Amino acid sequence: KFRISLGLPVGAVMNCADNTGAKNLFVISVYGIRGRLNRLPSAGVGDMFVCSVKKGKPELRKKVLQGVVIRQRKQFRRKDGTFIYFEDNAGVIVNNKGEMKGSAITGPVAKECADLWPRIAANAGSIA
Amino acid sequence: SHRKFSAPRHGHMGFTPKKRSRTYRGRIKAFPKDDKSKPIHLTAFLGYKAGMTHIVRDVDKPGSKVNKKEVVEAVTIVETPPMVIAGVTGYVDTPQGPRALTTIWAEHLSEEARRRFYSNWAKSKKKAFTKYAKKWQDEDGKKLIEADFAKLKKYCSSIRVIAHTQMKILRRRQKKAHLVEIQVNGGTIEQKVDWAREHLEKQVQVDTVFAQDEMIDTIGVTRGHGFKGVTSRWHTKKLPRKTHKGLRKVACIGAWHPSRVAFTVARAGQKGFHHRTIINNKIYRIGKSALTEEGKNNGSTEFDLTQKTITPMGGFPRYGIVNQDYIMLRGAVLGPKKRLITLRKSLITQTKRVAHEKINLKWIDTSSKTGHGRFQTTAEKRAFMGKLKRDFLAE
RNA sequence: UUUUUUUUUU
RNA sequence: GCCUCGAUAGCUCAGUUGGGAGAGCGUACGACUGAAGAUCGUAAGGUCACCAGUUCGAUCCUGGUUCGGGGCACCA
RNA sequence: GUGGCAGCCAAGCGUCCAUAGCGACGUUGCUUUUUGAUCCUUCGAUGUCGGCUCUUCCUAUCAUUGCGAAGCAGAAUUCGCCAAGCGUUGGAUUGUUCACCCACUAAUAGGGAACGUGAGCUGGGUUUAGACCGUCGUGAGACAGGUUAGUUUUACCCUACUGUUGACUUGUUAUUGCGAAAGUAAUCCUGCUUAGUACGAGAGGAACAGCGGGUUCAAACAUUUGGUUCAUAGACUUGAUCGACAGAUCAAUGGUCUGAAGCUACCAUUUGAGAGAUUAUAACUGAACGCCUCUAAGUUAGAAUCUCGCCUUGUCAAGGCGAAAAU
RNA sequence: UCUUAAGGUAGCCAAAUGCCUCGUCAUUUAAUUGUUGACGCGCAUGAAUGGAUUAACGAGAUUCCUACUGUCCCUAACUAC
RNA sequence: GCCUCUAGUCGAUAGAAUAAUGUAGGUAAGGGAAGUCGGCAAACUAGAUCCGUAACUUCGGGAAAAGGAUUGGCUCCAGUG
RNA sequence: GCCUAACUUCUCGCUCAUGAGACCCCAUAAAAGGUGUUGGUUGAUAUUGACAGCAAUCAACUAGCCCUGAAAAUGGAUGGCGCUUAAGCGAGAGACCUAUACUCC
RNA sequence: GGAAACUCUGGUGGAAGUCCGUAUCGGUUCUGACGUGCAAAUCGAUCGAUAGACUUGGGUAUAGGGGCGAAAGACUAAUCGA
RNA sequence: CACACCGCCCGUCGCUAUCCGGGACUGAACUGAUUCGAGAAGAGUGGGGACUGUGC
Repeated sequence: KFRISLGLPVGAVMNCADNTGAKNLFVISVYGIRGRLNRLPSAGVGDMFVCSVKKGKPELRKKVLQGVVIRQRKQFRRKDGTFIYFEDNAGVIVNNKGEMKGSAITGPVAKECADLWPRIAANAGSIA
Repeated sequence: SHRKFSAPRHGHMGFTPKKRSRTYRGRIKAFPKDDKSKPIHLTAFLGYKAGMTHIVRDVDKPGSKVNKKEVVEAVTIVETPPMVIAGVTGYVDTPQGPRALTTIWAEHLSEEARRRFYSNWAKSKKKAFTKYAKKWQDEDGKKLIEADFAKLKKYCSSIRVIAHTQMKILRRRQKKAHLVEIQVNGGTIEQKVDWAREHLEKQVQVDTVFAQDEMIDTIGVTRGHGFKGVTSRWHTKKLPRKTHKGLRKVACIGAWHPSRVAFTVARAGQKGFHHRTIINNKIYRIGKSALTEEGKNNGSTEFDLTQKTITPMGGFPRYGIVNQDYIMLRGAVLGPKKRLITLRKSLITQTKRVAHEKINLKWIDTSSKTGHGRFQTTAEKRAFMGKLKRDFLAE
């Protein structure tokens, strides 16, 4: 994956775009980040992160889970020189190996995330 | 007491002191190692940073996610009109370093080359090289010049040609030319001296110095910003909003002992206008002068057939029109527009794939860089927008 | 004047 | 982490220069009663937390491991 | 002393086996990041905790480079050597240093610099005067017991440091150069392939080379995307004024929308690398010591170390040293 | 059983009052020396030295949710002086 | 509050320029307290008409609770002496 | 030896340390180690040929110098430079230098 | 509306140490400005009250171990645990 | 009371089982209504007029 602008620092709340029953995803940490002093870990489309459900089914709340970012509002540059962004920040709950807990995704999925995660691409309806 | 949490120091202490460059022209601090076997060639050139644009190219990078795909890349145009060889100088090794042995100037020096020796050329009598010129047509002067050539051939281990830019052909305000010593690589010392002598008073084109898809270095002075505080000069963390006496500062500038401020602490001062040497800038195109038939359409490619020159719609902002030969470098170049850039051949033996990658331009943007350009040519603009009240009243 | 208790089933 | 204290039968507690592992509850049986409960008697309950050492001889004394319980632990 | 750290002998542990790794009973040291002891300096005053910010230094080495040893068949792990070049994070509670937990990570090493750093900040704590509670006191009042509110002054001087001019001396004016000396920079990781190979009961599970990318750091730059608008640029609009329309003005930038230019963002883009001598170590030849032996003489390979290159400065007092032009 | 003039009653509580202490359990959080609710042999709570509540009110002390945001990630630009 | 009429003022040492630091104003992509002892500071809310309004309560309040819709110009219609 | 007035003066040894050592108080070092080298002690074997391989040797001790034990924070201290048949360590010899001391004026 | 007790609805009225807010009186936070100041206590924004236990002029009374105090040892002419 | 007063019998406390209540937590879940905001699709109307019959 090429570098893209990150727009979801720790503490962000994104929509849960799958059918697991969760409605919110609160970014706790981002995988692969060894930051610097006073720098918030940030995530962009196609990034796995540690999250917790703030609103949703009680069985999914009050516990630490993993999610993957599928859409972001922060515009990012593709290698063809285009600048693209979505209407909302969205993510999907996954396990530690990339398997998606749910089975369907509402809305499009970024090409950057689809290329990295085959299962998410499979469950996605549209790919943007 | 140790600092609680570690953090790298702010800035590179090997680029200090952050002072204004001693000279406006970039100084070549090192030339490529000379290999006697290769053909005689120049190792540097002088150009002007005209402006930036972006291009579309097909990428040939096996294993990459953009293999056989089209990508958009930013490029910089450096106008490089041919230079004139005005002299020959050589250097002899001594226990304290190389030392210039002698300099032989061409018989006829251009007025703009001679201007460089002046601060008030217009007010002066323009007597520079007047007596030297006569030596070329004198019995004793010819003997002295021949002896100087013999000395260069016999004692020197490095040969440089003094070259100067030509300023009249640009049709701009400045007329004083820039002189520069460029080392000659290839062939023995005798061959180098003969080659320089033949090329005295002659023009050298940039395409004879640089090839396409070649990595070069840019030497010059960066863009100036004047006196600046630490937050901008060194990029230190801003202090809290509640700070009395200012927050764009460094809180602690040293410990009690040593009882002095160290040179490694961030302080306010000059920012920008620093001498720099950036290496590994890839050449994407060497375009010919737009005033010649070959360069009549130096802004088009093999796949974009529109007849257009490199100059964008409305000219290069704050620079002018690029009508001479130019080099299209990839990415950013130091200095502002109009800045004089010294191009140097790479000292490194390039081995990475990017060095040998072949660049294939598919399209070059020539839309106006003032505002948000919507058209690539004035003809296209007029064709799209139709006919205006001005044209109606012209009819 | 003081005077509390009495295992389970049969 | 440091000062320590203790570890004994299914459970709870005694005990020793160091020279025997006791008591109770609990368990099995017997007596008693029409039959039980209760009560009595017997049988009983243990690697003395584990290891190494010192001793003629250690459950006890010294060191270590485990388990726990009580306390101590900037600063101006 | 206490705290911390490191050794010596081996009784034992380690299935057997004192020394892989430990090491009791004893015993020798080192350090001043603990706390004590003292009272030497300061009471015509050295601003007394912590955090924030920012440098540099030390290693008693957590990670990374090169290695040796295992109770080393490999993710992993342990011991040790040369090694401080370079990193050693985001948070919840607490004033907290500590502590504890959540998460990521190559790793979440320990410390110093007047317990670094208040004319750098803050003022949460401590640490006056107001006030409350508990205990104590006949009482005024006391309490390293708890609680709430409580003014943080001055640099224009010298030096240091940061940048900026710049004279005199080698005649003067410019031009073009050399390198002395000083600075110096890169860092860690992985997706694919190696390979489910090596390996061999399996379970499991690697590496070097190659390709593509990224983290932290650094130096630039504005073509594109983004931000900034007294460009007082264009449009609109509330209230009021100029008799009305039109044109405009004022409301300390009247307000809303768009907004070039310039400046600017890992919020866009570009660039970041080579030798030499060698350390530990592994070896060659080879005695001493007629055998052995990497060592004694002599030889090899050898690293995030060191020196140099590349890169920045180069008003340099044997007034640092050249070429060349006109005088 | 010793003992007082009486031996803390009704209530309330780790409280602005609890040292041990960051008490134990539950609640709030991904994570809590914080909040709230419980427990109470309470170093040292307690009844006009007033106890327990309490609508409305508060430039009073504290915790949380939402909205909001340059407080911050991480800084940038502009104006007046 | 903002603009204006009568009346009164242009008195605040001036000029050039717009570096750093500052004091005072104005904005900021994505996130939204992760900053900090602590949401300190800033931002958010607001006028008027219609609708709707909880626990609790000393029955008076809470209450502008919470929370929705509308709002300009022009041409008309109707009502109110 | 030069800073520094006075010898690179004379004799015999010991020491090589990948920063050795270098002069009262005094400006730290130990237990424990070395098949580095130099001397000694004791006990053995050896020319009726000692050990090694298909003409002296072996073993255990001892004590001089050197080495390991020996880690700290601004860059730094035998006083500095430097010194290696020394300009170091030990035993000595000639001469020489130098006080406000001693003799004389 | 009701058998009664009394209840309900719409108006009128204009109470309160009621509320928002201007003049005014204070002086919460910024721990803002300044801190050899405009100033020996001021300046800006933000704030408390605003028909009463209200804010105020003048005349009068209380004088130092005394006064006066909705109580801070506060004030008593920049002086107050005398 | 009738096992006949050596009768019968009541509460607290302690053990076990079981059912229920209160209860901080703006606790949680399911489901139905209503206001408001957005709003697919069809149908009505006003335009439109690709295409093709003779200005319509």
